[PDB]
Amino acid sequence: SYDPCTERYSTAYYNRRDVQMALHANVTGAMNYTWATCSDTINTHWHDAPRSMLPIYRELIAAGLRIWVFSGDTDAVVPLTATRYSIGALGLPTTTSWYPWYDDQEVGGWSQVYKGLTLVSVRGAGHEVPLHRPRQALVLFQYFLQGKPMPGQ
Amino acid sequence: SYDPCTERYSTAYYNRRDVQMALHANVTGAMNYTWATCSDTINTHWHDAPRSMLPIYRELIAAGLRIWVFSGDTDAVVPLTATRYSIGALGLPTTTSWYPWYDDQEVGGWSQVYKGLTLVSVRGAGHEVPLHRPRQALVLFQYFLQGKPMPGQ
Amino acid sequence: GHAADRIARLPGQPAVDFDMYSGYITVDEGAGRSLFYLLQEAPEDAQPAPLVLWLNGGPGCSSVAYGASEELGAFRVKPRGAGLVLNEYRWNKVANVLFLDSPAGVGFSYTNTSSDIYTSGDNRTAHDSYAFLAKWFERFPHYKYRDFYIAGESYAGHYVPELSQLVHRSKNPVINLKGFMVGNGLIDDYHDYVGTFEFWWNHGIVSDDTYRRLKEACLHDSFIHPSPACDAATDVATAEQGNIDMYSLYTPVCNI
Amino acid sequence: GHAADRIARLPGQPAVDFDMYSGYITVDEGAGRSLFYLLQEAPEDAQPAPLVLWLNGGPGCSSVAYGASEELGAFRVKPRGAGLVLNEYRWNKVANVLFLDSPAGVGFSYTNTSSDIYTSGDNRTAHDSYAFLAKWFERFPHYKYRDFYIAGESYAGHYVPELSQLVHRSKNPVINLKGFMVGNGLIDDYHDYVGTFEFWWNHGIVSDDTYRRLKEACLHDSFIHPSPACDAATDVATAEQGNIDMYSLYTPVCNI
Ligand SMILES: *[C@@H]1O[C@H](CO)[C@@H](O[C@H]2O[C@H](CO)[C@@H](O)[C@H](O)[C@@H]2NC(C)=O)[C@H](O[C@@H]2O[C@@H](C)[C@@H](O)[C@@H](O)[C@@H]2O)[C@H]1NC(C)=O
Ligand SMILES: *[C@@H]1O[C@H](CO)[C@@H](O[C@H]2O[C@H](CO)[C@@H](O)[C@H](O)[C@@H]2NC(C)=O)[C@H](O[C@@H]2O[C@@H](C)[C@@H](O)[C@@H](O)[C@@H]2O)[C@H]1NC(C)=O
Ligand SMILES: *[C@@H]1O[C@H](CO)[C@@H](O[C@@H]2O[C@@H](CO)[C@@H](O)[C@H](O)[C@@H]2NC(C)=O)[C@H](O)[C@H]1NC(C)=O
Ligand SMILES: *[C@@H]1O[C@H](CO)[C@@H](O[C@@H]2O[C@@H](CO)[C@@H](O)[C@H](O)[C@@H]2NC(C)=O)[C@H](O)[C@H]1NC(C)=O
Ligand SMILES: O=C(O)C[C@@H](Cc1ccccc1)C(=O)O
Ligand SMILES: O=C(O)C[C@@H](Cc1ccccc1)C(=O)O
Ligand SMILES: *[C@@H]1O[C@H](CO)[C@@H](O)[C@H](O)[C@H]1NC(C)=O
Ligand SMILES: *[C@@H]1O[C@H](CO)[C@@H](O)[C@H](O)[C@H]1NC(C)=O
Repeated sequence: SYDPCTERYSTAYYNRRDVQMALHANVTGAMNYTWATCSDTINTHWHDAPRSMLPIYRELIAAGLRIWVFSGDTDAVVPLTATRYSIGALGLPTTTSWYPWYDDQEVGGWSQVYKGLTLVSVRGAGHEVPLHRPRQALVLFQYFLQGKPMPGQ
Repeated sequence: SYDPCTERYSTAYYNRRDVQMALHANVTGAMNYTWATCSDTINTHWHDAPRSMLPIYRELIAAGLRIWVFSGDTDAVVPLTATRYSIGALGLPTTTSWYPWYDDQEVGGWSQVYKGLTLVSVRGAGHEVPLHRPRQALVLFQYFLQGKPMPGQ
Repeated sequence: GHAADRIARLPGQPAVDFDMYSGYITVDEGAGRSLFYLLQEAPEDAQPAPLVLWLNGGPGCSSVAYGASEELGAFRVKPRGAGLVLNEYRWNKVANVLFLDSPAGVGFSYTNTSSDIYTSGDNRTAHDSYAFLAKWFERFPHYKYRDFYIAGESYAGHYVPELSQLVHRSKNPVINLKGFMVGNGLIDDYHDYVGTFEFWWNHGIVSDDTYRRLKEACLHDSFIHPSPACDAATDVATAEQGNIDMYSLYTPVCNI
Repeated sequence: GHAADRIARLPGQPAVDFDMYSGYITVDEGAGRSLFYLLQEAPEDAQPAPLVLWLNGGPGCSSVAYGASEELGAFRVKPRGAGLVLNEYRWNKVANVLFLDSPAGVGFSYTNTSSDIYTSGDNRTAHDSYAFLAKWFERFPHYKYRDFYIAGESYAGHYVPELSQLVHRSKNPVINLKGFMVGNGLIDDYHDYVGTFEFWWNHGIVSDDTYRRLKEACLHDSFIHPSPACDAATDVATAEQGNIDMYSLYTPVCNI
């Protein structure tokens, strides 16, 4: 079922004249380059990038916005531990300590609720959560939208 | 394919009169208790157990025996990190640093060769390696038997 | 003209009960920078649902390519890019999802100024996204005041909160920003590096020595602009890692 | 009489090209302690292959139950314990595997002295295993001098090296011990605890606080005999862990 060659398909697809037409894209055909999932050049010529987003988090938490951070726990590129220490640096107080959330009868991952922010892990999911754990991913998004903690059994 | 209820089946099976007969077990029918995968009582009434096996390892390494230690890296009961620090405590020198070993074209896990001992991890396998990664498990055993390092590509 | 952006049917697309729109918004007139978006709406029965801006990372990677096509988007592409299948867990079952290719030069987004692609950065990316938004709302005035969220992954751990702050500070009354959500995202370089290496070591993917070397080499660096010590260290990690998908440790790598 | 231990065919067993034997060896006459074994031989074409003693842990768990029936053994049991299927990757494709239920009271192994089951320990378990071996070889004298290995998992990280030392020191000339192999095994309590907690934390299975509490509570304890501080700490971990299989983090738990 899982298919790791997805980027291959997309590249094919989006490079179709018919698709662009339907999407209303590259309309005048003036983008002389083939469509790619990413731009190397830009990727390799990046400029400014603050080291920490924390201060923004601080601000926005003060501003009272809803802030959720999640992590597919089998990703090795920007792994869970990274997030854990990073959120950890905000020093927020905890309202609901690390607990297992369920989708049905299975543990979908874990969650911790802090004052001002919710942290949620998605069990067995890699970097692209909605790709590896699509069902769990959807539950996660629904709760976030609702501003409700991830569910116990 | 993977079926987590295996213990259930075994218990059924081994409790059969016909099976015991074929195995030559509980021959006189004098074991008045139903067969179990483990013994609780013993499990709960254990006595002596040195804290460290290290000294033995030291001895046997000196004695020149072949010593391999492995670990299914998705087990949480006696996890890889545990083994890593434990072997680490022997302070042995390394002959071949941590490297990915292959079964075919896929990475089966990783291995490090020290002077006197081989450490091997089995990628994606839980506690019971031959259950979760049976193919890789077999490769592991063949090499061990041969006293040959786990293979590169 | 939001109506002109409406999509009729994509090639090989199955029939669905929700609408989609896609097209361009100019974000920098002088430069000739225009971003392409893809909006996949929730079905009627879920309306009026929130509006969620979704952003992929890279930097330099496309929200349409990833988010929309192999993640939370309504469809998945067939092999050989033959057609589409419906994603049974599409997030547009519950929200109006707006995927943005950004910055200009990514995906279908484009710039009339060549050098734009050599000068991209966070600040500009954010200011342009902000521009994009204000304009998009003018084009889709029925979205004004809708509860609005911004979400994304990885490098978007920068994009999201950055854009979020701009929105918040801008005090644009038609944009009802309620919050943001970040998945596996950059949050703080130092902490991130530290957690990253620790995780790797705890997943048996690097040696003890390389673990230590990484910690010593990269700790004062940015994730996106590592020092040469950092890269040298990572080069070894990479060799130790072998042929696995670092983005999903226990799944296979693509053979084609 | 090794011949008498020969198995003809187990119930529901498919046909195979290798032999198997099973039966008892008395390890303590006074006590009336006798251990049951199961030997699954390699096929002819692989002979004369090594002899490998395989041991499961617990302590108190059966090598036949685990090793032989859901791990490296030649067969797997059907649902409802209906019959058997062949394990395509059985280790007996390459070695003569000897599974030992131990200590007495485990699996099919038994003791005539009741209290034996309340007094089990490592030393005795090892000495009895040693006894078992010397006797087994007398029963299977064609195995004398065969290259011999001892292998096992988890609590067997104690059993294996312990038995190995005894063998080595015993200087029994018919036992050609060449080495041992341990899988996910206890090696050193302290290091093990330390690595265990770290791994858990890096797998998102406990809170930061519980991670710390565990480290503080269990560090000076044995893995098998934790202190009450240690258990209290683990009780919380367990609650944090929820319904997962700790023995395999990404696989499902049995529903029946
Ligand atoms: C980037 O450069 C293109 C050439 O100027 C241009 O394409 C059109 O640009 C102008 C106006 O901005 C149009 O009026 C011209 O017809 C021109 N040529 C083409 C290919 O049509 C891009 O303009 C964008 O593309 C056009 C199709 C049209 O919709 C413009 O009005 C539109 O903005 C110009 N893009 C910019 C500045 O974003
Ligand atoms: C544990 O106790 C059982 C009763 O003594 C015994 O079963 C037999 O024990 C003796 C001898 O050791 C036999 O000669 C008796 O017939 C006795 N009764 C039964 C049930 O047969 C166990 O002995 C073991 O079982 C027997 C079937 C036989 O093979 C014995 O010779 C054998 O060792 C005794 N087990 C011990 C001491 O290991
Ligand atoms: C924009 O449109 C161009 C014309 O349709 C298109 O050119 C094609 O280039 C590739 C597709 O990348 C190739 O499949 C064809 O040979 C086309 N021929 C031309 C005119 O060069 C270009 O790639 C498109 N830009 C994109 C996809 O970003
Ligand atoms: C030894 O043999 C006993 C008799 O065959 C057996 O007793 C059975 O007990 C269980 C199986 O545990 C049950 O299925 C039957 O009702 C049997 N009846 C008797 C005589 O008690 C006993 O369990 C066996 N011991 C084992 C399996 O270790
Ligand atoms: O910012 C990132 O890390 C990369 C970016 C695109 C991508 C996704 C998956 C695999 C490869 C590339 C993203 O994650 O959205
Ligand atoms: O020593 C152990 O940890 C337990 C022992 C039996 C077992 C295996 C798997 C699951 C449950 C129990 C073993 O691992 O052999
Ligand atoms: C951020 O970008 C905007 C738009 O390009 C610019 O006007 C503003 O001064 C910038 N701030 C910087 C570059 O520090
Ligand atoms: C270990 O066990 C053997 C056999 O039971 C015993 O003779 C020896 O003294 C024991 N050593 C101990 C208990 O320290």
